[PDB]
Amino acid sequence: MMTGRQARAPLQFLPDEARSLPPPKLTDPRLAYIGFLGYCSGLIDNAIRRRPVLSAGLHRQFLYITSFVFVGYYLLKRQDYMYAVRDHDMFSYIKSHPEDFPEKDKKTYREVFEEFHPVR
Amino acid sequence: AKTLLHQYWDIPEGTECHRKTYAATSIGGASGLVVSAYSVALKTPTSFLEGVARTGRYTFTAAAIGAIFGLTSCISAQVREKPDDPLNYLIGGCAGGLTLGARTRSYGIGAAACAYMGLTAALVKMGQLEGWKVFAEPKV
Amino acid sequence: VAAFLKNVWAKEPVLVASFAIAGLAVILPTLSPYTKYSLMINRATPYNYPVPLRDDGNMPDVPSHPQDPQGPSLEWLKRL
Amino acid sequence: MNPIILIIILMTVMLGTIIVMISTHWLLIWIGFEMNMLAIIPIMMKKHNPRATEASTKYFLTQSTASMLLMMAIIINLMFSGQWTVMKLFNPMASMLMTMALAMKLGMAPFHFWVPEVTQGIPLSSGLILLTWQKLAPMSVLYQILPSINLDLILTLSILSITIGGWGGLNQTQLRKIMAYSSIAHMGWMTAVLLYNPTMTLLNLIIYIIMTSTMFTLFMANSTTTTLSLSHTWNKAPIMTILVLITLLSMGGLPPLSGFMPKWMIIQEMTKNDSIILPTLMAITALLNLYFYMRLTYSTALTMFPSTNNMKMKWQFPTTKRMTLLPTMTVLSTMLLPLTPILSILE
Amino acid sequence: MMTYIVFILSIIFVMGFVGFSSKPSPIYGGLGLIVSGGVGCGIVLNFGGSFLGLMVFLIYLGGMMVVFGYTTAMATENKVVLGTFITGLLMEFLMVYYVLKDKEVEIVFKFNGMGDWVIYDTGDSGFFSEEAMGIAALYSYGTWLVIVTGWSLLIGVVVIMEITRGN
Amino acid sequence: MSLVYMNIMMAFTVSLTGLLMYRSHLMSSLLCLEGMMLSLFILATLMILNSHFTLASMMPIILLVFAACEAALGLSLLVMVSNTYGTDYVQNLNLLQC
Amino acid sequence: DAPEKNYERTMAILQIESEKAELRLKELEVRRLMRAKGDGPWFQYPTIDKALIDHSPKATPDN
Amino acid sequence: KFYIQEPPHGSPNWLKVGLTLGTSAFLWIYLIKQHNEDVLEYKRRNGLE
Amino acid sequence: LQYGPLAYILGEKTTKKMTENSKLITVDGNICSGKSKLAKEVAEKLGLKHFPEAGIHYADSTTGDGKPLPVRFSGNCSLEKFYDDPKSNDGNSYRLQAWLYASRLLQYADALEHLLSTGQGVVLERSIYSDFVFLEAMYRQGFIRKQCVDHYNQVKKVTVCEYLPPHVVIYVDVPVSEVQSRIQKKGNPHEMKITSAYLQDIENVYKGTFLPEMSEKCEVLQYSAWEAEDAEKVVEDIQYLKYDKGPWLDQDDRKLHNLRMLVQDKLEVLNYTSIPVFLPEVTIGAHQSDRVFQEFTELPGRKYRAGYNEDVGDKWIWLK
Ligand SMILES: CCCCCCCCCCCCCCCCCC(=O)OC[C@H](COP(=O)(O)OCCN)OC(=O)CCCCCCCCCCCCCCCCC
Ligand SMILES: CCCCCCCCCCCCCCCCCC(=O)OC[C@H](COP(=O)(O)OCCN)OC(=O)CCCCCCCCCCCCCCCCC
Ligand SMILES: Nc1ncnc2c1ncn2[C@@H]1O[C@H](COP(=O)(O)O)[C@@H](O)[C@H]1O
Repeated sequence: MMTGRQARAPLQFLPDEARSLPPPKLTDPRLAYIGFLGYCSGLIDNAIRRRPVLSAGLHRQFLYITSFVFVGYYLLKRQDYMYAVRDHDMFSYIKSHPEDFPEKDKKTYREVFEEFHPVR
Repeated sequence: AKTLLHQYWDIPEGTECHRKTYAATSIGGASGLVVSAYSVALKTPTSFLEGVARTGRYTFTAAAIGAIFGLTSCISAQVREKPDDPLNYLIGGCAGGLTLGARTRSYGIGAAACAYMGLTAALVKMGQLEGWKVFAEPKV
Repeated sequence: VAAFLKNVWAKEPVLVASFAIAGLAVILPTLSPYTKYSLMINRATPYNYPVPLRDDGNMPDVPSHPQDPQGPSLEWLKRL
Repeated sequence: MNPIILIIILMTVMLGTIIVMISTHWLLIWIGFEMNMLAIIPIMMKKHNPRATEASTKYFLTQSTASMLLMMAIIINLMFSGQWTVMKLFNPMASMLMTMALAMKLGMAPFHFWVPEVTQGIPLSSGLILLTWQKLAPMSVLYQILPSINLDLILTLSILSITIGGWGGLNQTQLRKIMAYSSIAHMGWMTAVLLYNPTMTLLNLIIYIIMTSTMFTLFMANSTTTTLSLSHTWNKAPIMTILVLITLLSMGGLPPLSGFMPKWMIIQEMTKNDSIILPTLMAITALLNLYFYMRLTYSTALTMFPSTNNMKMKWQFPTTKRMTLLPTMTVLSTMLLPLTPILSILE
Repeated sequence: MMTYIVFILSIIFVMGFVGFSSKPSPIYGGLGLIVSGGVGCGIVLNFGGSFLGLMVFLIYLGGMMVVFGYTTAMATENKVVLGTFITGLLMEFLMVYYVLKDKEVEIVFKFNGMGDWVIYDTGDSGFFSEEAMGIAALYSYGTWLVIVTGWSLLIGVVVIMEITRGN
Repeated sequence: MSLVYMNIMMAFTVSLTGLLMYRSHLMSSLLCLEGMMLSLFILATLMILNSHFTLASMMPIILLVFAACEAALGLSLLVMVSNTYGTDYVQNLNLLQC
Repeated sequence: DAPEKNYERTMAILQIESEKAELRLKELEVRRLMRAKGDGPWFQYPTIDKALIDHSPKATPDN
Repeated sequence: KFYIQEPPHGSPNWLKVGLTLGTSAFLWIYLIKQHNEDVLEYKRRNGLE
Repeated sequence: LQYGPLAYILGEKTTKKMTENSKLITVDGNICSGKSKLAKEVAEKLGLKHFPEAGIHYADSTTGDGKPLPVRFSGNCSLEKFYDDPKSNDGNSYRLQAWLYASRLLQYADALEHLLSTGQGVVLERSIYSDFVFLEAMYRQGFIRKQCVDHYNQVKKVTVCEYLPPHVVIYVDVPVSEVQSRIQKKGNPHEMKITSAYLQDIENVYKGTFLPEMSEKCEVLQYSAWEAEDAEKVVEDIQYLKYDKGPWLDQDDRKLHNLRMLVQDKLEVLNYTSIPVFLPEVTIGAHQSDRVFQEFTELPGRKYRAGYNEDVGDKWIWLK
């Protein structure tokens, strides 16, 4: 859909306009969930190699957590960028096509007739 | 075979019974020829005579299903005077299911094909009425 | 580096000649002073018609006639 | 095989697919497919038995036929457009031939008949390559030519792949044929959403590649190619039964798992385009896939089949197999649904 | 008749394809594909492709079909074939009869029935063959094409030595 | 369009139906596959020469080379099949039904 | 919670969710119009770059 | 001792533990540096200082 | 691991260490052939590593603390109960034979791993190539069923095909009467219950099936009971062999690399010993399987991977 939008400047994971956007906080709950997924990967890595699950290889568990948080931070940056691009294109298209988006006359319910259906 | 479906659906229900029966018979015959083609493709018959016997059997089975479907649907639309009514195709699909049971020489397949083909033909009539799309064009 | 070369020249002179001729094929065009003249002779060969320019008024380097002094010359190719 | 030769051949498989993904000229697309097939033939004949030679011969014949149909589609495009740009095609006959050729390369039904045979004939690692990496190049070509893809053709291929891949896996006890019919059904789901939103095509492709790589990595880690040898896993490695349980429940698309993520988004994109009957029947047909996944979970994790006495020897030895990325893939194939809006990174 | 010479060679080309595609024996199939390669070279030569036609002779017939007939001679040593052959021959000559009596036909695409001399260019190329110059530009402009083709041929050598070893 | 393209396309479809209807030999299938390639060569060549599209003149050569390399691979597969059963019959290649 | 707090928190929830719903409806209508007309930033399928055209004088004049 | 054969993981691979902790610390300091540079660029582009 | 594709790429070839003395020698004979010292004598003259004959607890000797495990965890079978009740109802006979085949498969993998990693030859006693001569000798005595022989042949068919045969096969001719004399002089009260027909079947499958089929793929040396007492004549015969048979001649670095990759992965070696063929002599049902597995995990040094057990004194686990 938006593939011609990111085709004049291809293969940019985060373009330069993405820096206009606020980055995800480090206490982002999505980023905390990705760190939790890294911790679960570290536990499964101890489990399949028959290491003691919570205790063995704390350096390896911490590199799992760190690597998932590291990749996931940039994935969340790109996610928020693409939804911001989606809304920017939507609003610029509505602003440039007023004949397709008229302001509908809102009626109050004193004029609005709705059919009544009795439950009896 | 898209024009076969068009010359089926162009005629209103309960108006011209013979041509609706012939159009549904031709749709059934085309479906039977497709089934026969893949049947002698993936499963080699023991002879040419066995192959043309399987082809004629499947083609006449599906053509008889289509014939009795279109006949029963148009007659039920005539005698009830309700052309835009899916109960007519429910009766027609059950008649086609009884035909498929009569060709396979079994009552249980007949009742099962009655129920499922009648509900399927009823759904096809409802989709023609409300404009339901199966291969919908991309719009957004 | 010297006993190995004499050993392979005694055993396999065909392969020594092959690698020597291939090495001279690779390195010597970068060391030749005449490699530039190959490019110059190829670009000096007129396969196409030299489509003339509209004289706008200010082109002092473009001649008005082939026998004019300005323009690309091939005295280097006649002399070499 | 020499390990250096294995590395060069795997890099050539990757190079052929990458050339398909980066090229703007149709001849280089065709060259990428030729390079990929030529390099992947030794990966299938890695173990040198008649089943691998039969699988490689069947694979060669189907992919070579698809390659010739692809080149004819390219040549008809050159007739009616005078150019070679990898974009929409300028003839419906060339569009049909290229869609058929790409469906043959994907093994979508009714060109599906090589995928269980070739997957069964080859080792688990090469079938991992066949079911995951070899889908990437034809899906990228389908991505770029979708303004010219006939809707009725691609949806016929999609529903026919979903139904045939659903019914095909019900009869199987071999794990490689189960993964092959599962592949056929998932490619049907990918092509069904392609003309509506190809971002969901990429999402279904990525989640499928993660889950299929997880299942092949579990099968390689336990040395199991049958249902009944996979049923011994509880008496040898009980964590692996939990992992195959959660991954097979995810491949069935059961929420709250990650394999619920593609089909839901696919339905979310097919009803916006007013197609209601088609994702309904697609989702109900995927219950066949879930049924034979549940068969495998019953035999492996949810019950304990009888073992043998010699299993007691294998209790004394740890798994020295490199189970590469298996905890990461197991986590991504199961726990990714709370991060469903990450899909916008594929736009 | 001589204004239709590319058309006549193309008829002989289709007749040769119906010859080997009906598959009498792989040696007669090899012979039919050889005769087809020769007449298709003649078609290419009559559109002015001298080098491409000589590549059909040197590489396709003299290189590849030699290896096909060689492997066939090392491996090898009807009614369906004859009926299939007369079927394809009658289909082809019905195509000929229709497109000659109508000067237009439509099987899948629309086809003119005039002699295919009509589509040619009416100028000259000077002191070069344009086809020779475009093939020569493989070394100047076709660098990436040279790289991917030569890498595929080296990999092809390696792949044949892998799968034919059995170890 | 021009009249020779009809016959080159018909040659492709004839060799396509030959390659899609096997009789017994794998070699006859490989011959139909290379007939398909030959017709693609001729059709590409006639287009490119008619259009005076100069840089695409190197295209059919590439189409030849790759496909003959493909053919080489096919012959090798046939030989390994023929090193198992004594013949190159396609009906011997049915172990993968179960 | 106080009834005031739950009441005004409900109003904040309703405003957020009604704004999200209106934006989803506008997003559907925008996607429909841009796929139909092709004049927006979305559904921009590639054409040939005109910077690939050679504009030099060729060997023959009539081109 | 206990084991009849010395296990591969009887002693910790100190090179691999050092590479693990160094790579993880590098990724954390690079992540915090990236995040601080991104909030500074956001505040500069939107004028919040 | 220690050896892999990377070490093969970075220079470790096994033909650098494959010297002339790198010979896999299997010594064979009947139940009291006296081969057990002969093998050791060969291994102390040629400088080879001697492996004793793999019993029920060979895998116990290679894993853990090296001490034998209780019989419910390793074997689930008894040699002495085979000597007492050969036709027993519980299926001890084929369960013992299948466990011994898996033990000899593990031992042959250990022997090939030592030979391909060090270049030192190995002297074995009754390898996997000669294990079947007990199987048939049981089946000819009615001790096991035909289905047990079918299971054995399936496991052997998909396991022994992956290995190379020995270089030298030494056989010791000892007649059944001298075997029984040495059994009665041994004093084992169970082993004195062996019948004459069983020993005669062992000798018949030795001389009629094993030695003819090993005469093509390797070099069979065959000695009587008294000429096997001189180790110097046997070592003189081994040192003057002209090795010209069997698939050891066409072994380059690639094939031996693949073989060394096989024989260091012991679960891949022992993969097809537990094939899902539900034979009543070897099938363990799920409750007994679960119970014996969970009792095995509670053994010391057996709960985790070997470097990860605090109860046997493994340190630095939080950094491993
Ligand atoms: C960099 C320039 C371009 C290089 C690439 C182009 C080369 C052009 C010629 C084509 C050669 C292709 C085939 C080469 C095969 C080489 C491998 C080989 O032949 O190894 C085997 C050979 C021993 O022969 P054997 O196996 O016993 O065969 C039976 C005959 N005795 O082993 C040998 O005899 C050893 C052969 C290798 C050493 C030859 C050294 C020659 C040095 C010449 C001077 C330096 C030239 C500059 C380039 C550096 C060369 C190292
Ligand atoms: C827009 C998208 C663009 C593209 C994105 C990226 C797509 C990635 C596609 C992944 C496909 C991976 C295929 C497998 C790797 C290729 C080479 C291979 O098969 O190596 C496995 C190797 C072989 O071991 P071998 O010795 O042959 O086994 C025989 C028994 N000894 O060793 C083994 O067998 C070891 C066992 C474990 C191997 C696990 C490998 C997992 C790799 C896949 C990870 C998940 C996919 C990537 C993440 C999502 C990307 C979409
Ligand atoms: N089926 C079997 N019957 C008797 N002994 C066996 C069998 N299989 C292996 N053996 C071993 O062969 C040994 C006899 O040879 P020896 O080691 O010389 O006493 C026994 O003590 C067992 O360890």
